[PDB]
Order: sequence, then structure tokens, then C-alpha cells
Amino acid sequence: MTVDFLSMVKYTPLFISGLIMTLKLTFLAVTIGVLMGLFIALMKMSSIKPIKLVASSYIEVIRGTPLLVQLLLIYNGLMQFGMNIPAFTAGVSALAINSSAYVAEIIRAGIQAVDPGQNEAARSLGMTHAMAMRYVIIPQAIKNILPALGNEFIVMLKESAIVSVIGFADLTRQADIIQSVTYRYFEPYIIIAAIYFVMTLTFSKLLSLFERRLR
Amino acid sequence: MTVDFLSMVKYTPLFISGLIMTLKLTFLAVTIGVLMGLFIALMKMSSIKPIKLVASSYIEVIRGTPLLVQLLLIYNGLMQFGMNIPAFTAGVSALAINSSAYVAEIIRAGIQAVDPGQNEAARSLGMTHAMAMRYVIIPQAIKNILPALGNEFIVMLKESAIVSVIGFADLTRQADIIQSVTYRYFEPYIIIAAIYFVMTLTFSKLLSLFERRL
Amino acid sequence: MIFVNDVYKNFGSLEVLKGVTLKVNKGEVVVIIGPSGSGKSTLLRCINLLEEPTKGEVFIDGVKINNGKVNINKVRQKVGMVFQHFNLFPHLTAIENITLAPVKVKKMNKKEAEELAVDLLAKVGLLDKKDQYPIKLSGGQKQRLAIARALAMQPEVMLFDEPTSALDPEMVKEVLNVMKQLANEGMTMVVVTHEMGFAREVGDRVIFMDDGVIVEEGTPEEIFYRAKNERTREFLSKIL
Amino acid sequence: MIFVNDVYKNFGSLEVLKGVTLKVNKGEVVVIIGPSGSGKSTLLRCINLLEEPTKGEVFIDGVKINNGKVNINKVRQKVGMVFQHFNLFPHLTAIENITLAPVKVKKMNKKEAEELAVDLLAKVGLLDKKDQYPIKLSGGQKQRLAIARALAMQPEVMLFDEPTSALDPEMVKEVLNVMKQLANEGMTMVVVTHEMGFAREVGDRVIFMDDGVIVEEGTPEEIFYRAKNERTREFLSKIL
Repeated sequence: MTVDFLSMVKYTPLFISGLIMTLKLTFLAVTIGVLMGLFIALMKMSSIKPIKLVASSYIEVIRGTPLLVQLLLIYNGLMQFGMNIPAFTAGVSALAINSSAYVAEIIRAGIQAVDPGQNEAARSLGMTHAMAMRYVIIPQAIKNILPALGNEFIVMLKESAIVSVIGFADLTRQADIIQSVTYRYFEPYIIIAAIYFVMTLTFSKLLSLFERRLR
Repeated sequence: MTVDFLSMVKYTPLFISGLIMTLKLTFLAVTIGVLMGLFIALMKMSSIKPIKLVASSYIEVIRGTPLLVQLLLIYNGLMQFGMNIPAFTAGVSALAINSSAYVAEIIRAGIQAVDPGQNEAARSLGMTHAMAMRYVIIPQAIKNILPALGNEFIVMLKESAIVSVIGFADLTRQADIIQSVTYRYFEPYIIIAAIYFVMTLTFSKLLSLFERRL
Repeated sequence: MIFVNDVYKNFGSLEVLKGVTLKVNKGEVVVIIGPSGSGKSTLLRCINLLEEPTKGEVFIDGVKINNGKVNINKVRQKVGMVFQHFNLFPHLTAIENITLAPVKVKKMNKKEAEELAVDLLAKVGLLDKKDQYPIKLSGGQKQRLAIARALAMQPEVMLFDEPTSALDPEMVKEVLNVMKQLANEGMTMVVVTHEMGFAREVGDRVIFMDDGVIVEEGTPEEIFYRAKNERTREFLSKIL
Repeated sequence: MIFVNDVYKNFGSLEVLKGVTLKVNKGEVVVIIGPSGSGKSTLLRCINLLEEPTKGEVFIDGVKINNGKVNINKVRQKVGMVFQHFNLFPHLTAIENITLAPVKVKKMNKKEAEELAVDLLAKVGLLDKKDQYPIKLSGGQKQRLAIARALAMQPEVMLFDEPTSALDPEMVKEVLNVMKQLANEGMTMVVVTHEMGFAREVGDRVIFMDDGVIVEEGTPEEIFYRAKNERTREFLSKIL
């Protein structure tokens, strides 16, 4: 019919239920994506030809290819092998894989951002690469990295809204559900968007506060 | 059944049609997003603060909010007002708007990347802010910006695959179309991805080639 | 002509100038020295208002300029400024660098703009770099060109904010020579520097600054050979 | 002790060392000078293999070390290095800076480490600051601490890559005094510098490098008063 937001009020538990789900998808994906990424990074640092090969083509392939196609390739592309994974594990796997790549080169970029002089002083004092790495370089890369991880989580919040098109009940799905019972799209979406906005603000400034308590 | 790619071969015209459709979706979006973005940027530089906060809240809202939801606001949320825009204009408007914000703060960031000394030298020689901007700072900010606009086009290519969920016949929808006649999802998706990848590489290296001519 | 009157400056809670006064009359060469963080450069930059004092006032030719009731683009027309890191315009040729400000600010004819430029280039010895871009110049060449450019707007006082300190040592003397030449031609100059040889050979006055204050001032000989404050003697003992 | 033999180095098509030979015996203070782009710092960094020669060979104690048939950490254990921009470890306190390499490389006892560290801090006059972090150090304090750290690994030769070039002038001489004291105690030293006073006061040898070549060498007095080559005279006339 026409605009009415107060109608929307007693769908409040839906929006909230959406919000929560968006968080627990995002955490989980990023979490795996971090660990995966960490490990992916370590592969690229090996001097073994095949492993550097495949870690770098994994990274280039995932970053150079849309998130949507990866989600659908996990979901739809795996039916015909007589495997049907839930919407949730599908979305999680897609996001954690994608995030794993972007984390892998967050870490690589955080390392070459520590001044090459540090490594030079370390080596010049007789330390081997391993020791230079443990006692000197990595403790600094870590404080290059944590802010970029925070920023990554913040981007993943927005990105995860894409699991709705697969029928996962995240915060964006709520507009479908509500509209099926109100015939209204505009209002519940405006509300949903504003929820995304507020989340993004919140995490953006606890990330900037964390940055001025770190570095 | 199980894996078979040669099956896929004379569905080639579909993919291409998707590919082509993706590019002209992306071009047009970025282009509009550029002119819009440029103009948005000027609003943020005015000292009339109604205009400036209208721009700053626009930008902050769009970048802090998913592209998918903006697409759905243009397509679905605007039906109940008796408006039905095609999937295509829905997508272009969404993308160009989104791109307009990200371009707005590419431009601001390219200006503030000009060494503050250039402006100082300009003012200390008697040039007004306007002249400093025209003859000294902007000619340099531009060559900060173009590498980020190019990269924006490259990211928008990947991003534009989301108008498939609205039923636009881009490179990603082709997997739906093909599966409807082959019952195959995996294979046309791998081919779709590898097409996106080849696009990303091509533009990334003729743009990195462009970045190092300046 | 120049009168910085009891100014203060803060950056946050960092107090850089703590009540400083400077008068400069036509023809003087004033050379300011002191340890890093004494506030020298901040004092110099208050003169043409690249900083604005937290308090106190800056007068040029008897006219107050930090009251916001004055056109600053015609103050900096009279008060030239040369920078530690050159600040040359990279997209412009040598002459173009020089002629830009006269053409767009003085509304000069472009062909007398370019003859003024070629005479300045000749003057500072950059004539065969007439059409070459900054990247292709050495530090000494760069600073000499920055000086030519400053001069094309024909100022009545020239401010030098440590003009040689970002130069390889092999490059210092040629820039210093130009400065010396300017001083000998009667140019009014305020120079912040680490090169005491310059203050000796051409300074009329030397100001010693420390912890945001002028602690002692006098002639070159007074300060370098007969200084009575011992903060002056200590600093001088470390750098001479 | 040190024998750099006819080395060359390239970075891309840019030729930095074009056939250089350098011999250093125990106890010498050798000071290398020259215009920027001469190759001073590159030749200095060949000695402990922070660069690798495109051709030529580097011998330390009669042992070729750029054949890849030798352990480089064992070399740099004996060959110290002090850096233009200090390269202090920012997350470690003063002591911790000094004791890191000895504890983890030489496997020293940690309180024998901490007594070595506190007497080195006393030596360079930083004992009052054992526990501070580098950020709360001045340039002079920083370079003096980098020297303490270098010495804690007890090398037989010390390499100095323009150690005062990034210091405020009031701060150069405290670092210079420490280095001089090392020279007076018989340390083998290769120093690349803009400070000729040092070569005067404690230098045994002066190497003048220009465009990737050693163009002239001799004692300090020979070079500063009686230089025979014309490039040497040009350079010195610009820098003396």
C-alpha cells in the first residue's frame, strides 16, 4: 500500500533474530578464514616450488573471482555428486574460504610493512632468519595485522548478506519473510539497511579505539 | 551425473553473451558512478555545511551498507509504490550509486595524497586556494586517482555478478540457464569463474602496466 | 617592516613558541639558530602566517595580518619563502615553475614572464635546465630553482626555512652562494640554518633560540665569539 | 683481515660498484668518503654480505664468504654493523635490545648477559636509561644504544654506515666521541661518513670513491692537504 514503519514494529523479533544470525555467520566464517589464511600464508613462504605454486594460485583465483559464484559452486555445483549440504554450512564454507585468501595476503602485506632495516639489524647481529622472525619481525607484523583483521571482520559483516539469496535466514532474508505477510519491501529493508549501518559504525570505531590502544 | 566439460562447449554463445553483458553492465555503472561520484565529492568540499553533511552522510551510509540490500531496495522495495523498473536499470542504478560513493572518497583520498608542501609552495607564492587547486594540486591528484578508478572498475566486475539474483542475464545467470537444460551446475560455474578470473588478470595487468607509465 | 609581536604557538599540548618577538627592517640579514625543537621554524612560519599564533600578532609593513581582516594572498606576495624540501611543482618545467606565479597572480604578460624567468635561471646558473623537469635535477639544482621561482614574484623579504639541510654535503655550497649573493644585493632575509659559516660571512644579526624562546641575540661576532648566556656557549660548543 | 677483491655490483642496469679493491688489517680505522652515488655504502655493505657482488670476492680472515659454501651468521657474528637510521628493535627496552642477540645466538647466561649490557650502557653513557623504550630516546641516545648493542656481540671489526647523517647537529659529536673512543681502544673500523673531523682525529686511512671506483687513497693529511687527483680536489673543494 504505502509507507508505514510502525506496522513494522512487532516484527522486531525477526529483525533481531536476523541480526544475531548475521553475527554468528560472520564470526564463524572469519574465524576459520583466519586460521585457514594463517596456514595458507605459511605455504607461500616455503621455498618448495609446488607448494608456493598452489598457495599463490589459490589466492589469486579466490580473490579474482566473485564471492557469489563461489557460494553457488559450493551449493548448487555439489548436488550432482549426490551431496546436498545445508544452506548454513554452504555459506560458512564459502565465506571462510574467501576470507581465508584475503587474510593470507593481509598477513603477507603486514610482514613486508615492517621496515627491512629491522631484519638487517637482526641478521647483522648474527641471528638466523628463524630467530629474526620470532624475536624481531613477527611481533611487529602482528600489530600491523590485527587492525586489518578487524577491518576484515567489518567487511565480512556486509559481505555475508549474500547468503540470503541461497535461503539462509540472515538479516537480509528477514525482508522476504516480513513481506510475505505484509506485502511490504521498502520499510523492512530501510530498517535492515539501517541495522547494517549501525553495526558497521559500532565495529569501525571500536576498531579505531583498539588501534589507538595498540599502535 | 558426473564431470563432463565437452558437453559445455557449444553452450559457448551463452557464456559470451553473459560476458559481454557483464562488461556493458560494469562500464555503464562505473561511468555513471564516476560522474556522480565526482559531483558528490564537490558537495563535501563546500563550506555550506548542509550540502557537505548531505554528501558525508550519503557516502557513509552507502559504504557502510551492503550492495545487495541497495539492489533489493531499488528492485523490490520500490514496487509497492507502483514502480516496476527492469532488472537492468535496477542493477545499473544500484551499482552506479554504490560506485558513486566509493569514487567520492577515492577522489578525496587522491587529493589528500598530494604532499601538503605543494599547496604550501602555491600559497606562499601568492596563489589563491582556487589557483593552487587548478594549476598545482589537482593536476597531481588526478594521477593519484586514475589508478584507483581503474582498480574500482576491476572490483565492480566481480561485484556485478550479484545482479544475477535479480534475474539479469549476466555471466553468472548463465549457470542457471545452462543447468535448466543439462541438469549441471558445477561445470558451468567453474567455466564462469575461470572467465571472471581471466578478466581480472587481463585488466589487472594492463592497468598495472598503465600505473607504471606515469 | 616585519614585526612578530610576542607570539605563542601550540600544537596540541606541545608548546613550541613561548612568547617570541622579532623586528626586521629593510636590508637586515637575520639568521636564527638553535637546537631542534627550539621553535625556530615555527617562528619563521608565523611571519607569513603558514602557522597562526595561539596569541600575539604578526605585522607586515605596519599592517596586522593575523586578525582575519586582511588578504593573505597579497601578503605572501611580498614575503617570499624557500623550503627545506624544495617543494618544486613536478608537472611543470623549470621556466614553467618560475613563470606560473607571475602569470597567474601578477597577471604578467607571458613573454616578459618568460624573459624574467630566463634572467633568473641565468642568475642562479640553471639556464641549460630551462626545459627540464624537477625529477631530473640534483638537490642543489632543485634548491637554486626554488630560489629563482621565489624571486620571480619580486618579494621585499625572503624567508629561508633551513634551505640546505636536506642536501648532500657536496651540494651545500652552491646553494649557499646564491643566498650570499642575494644578501650582498641588499635583499632582506630571515634565515633558519645549520650552516654557521653563512651567519658569519653575511649575517647582520644572529638570534639564538632554545626551548621556545629567544634566549640571546646579537651580531655574528657577539654570538660566535663573545656569547654571555651559557646556554648559547653550550649549544655552540656542541655544533662548532 | 678484510679483503674485498675487485668486486662489481648492479641494481638493474644501474652500476654502483665497478671494480673495487679494499684491504683492512687489524687495528686500522679506514674512513671512506665521496659524493652521493659513489658507491661508498654499497662497498661497506659487501664486507658483511648485506649485498652480494655480481663478481669479485669477499674474504674475511682468509676465508671467501660469497661462495655459498660458508655460514654467513658465523661471519656476521664477528663483523658488527651500525646503521644510518639506527634500526633499533622498537618493542624491546634498552637492555633487552643489547641482550637479545647474545642470549639467543651465543646462548649466553641471561644475567651474564645483563651484566654485559649494564656495563655497555655505562660505557656509552646510557645507564640511566636501561629500561626505557627507544621511542623516548633522542637521536644521539639512539645511535649510542645501537653501538652498545653491536658491541655486545663483541666483534673484531665494526662497520659504520653513515652513523651521524640523520642526527641533529647538536647531537653528532656525542656519537662521534663514542666511535673515537672505540678507535683509541684499537678497534678495527670501516667508516663511511660526511664528518671529516673524525677522519682527522682518529682515521688511519681515507678512501675517496667516485662513480663506483676508488679514485684516490692515502692518509688523512695526504688526502685533506695534498690530494693528487682532480676529482678528489673537486669534491673536497665543495665539502671542506
